[PDB]
Amino acid sequence: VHMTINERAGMSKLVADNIIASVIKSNWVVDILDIEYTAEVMTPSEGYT
Amino acid sequence: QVGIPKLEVDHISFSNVVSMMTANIRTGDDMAVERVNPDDVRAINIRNA
Repeated sequence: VHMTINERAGMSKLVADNIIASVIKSNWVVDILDIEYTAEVMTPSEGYT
Repeated sequence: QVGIPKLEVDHISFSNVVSMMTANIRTGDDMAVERVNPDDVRAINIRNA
């Protein structure tokens, strides 16, 4: 399943764990559109801080 | 002939068939829910009637 999530509001936490598990176990792709983020592009020497 | 209902006639009767739970039915865990109130109050759609 390639699941799109436009919302996340009202979602059960248990359902979220179940979906993430579905990523890990049933290879779901799960596109969460609500999230906003800055990014950093670390050099290999730098590592993930 | 079919048996006359006991309440239909005036004789008292001291042997009767009472239905029963086999064991206490309040024994189990009480129901609990995960309420999750809306993200933004201004975004709520109280319309639609």
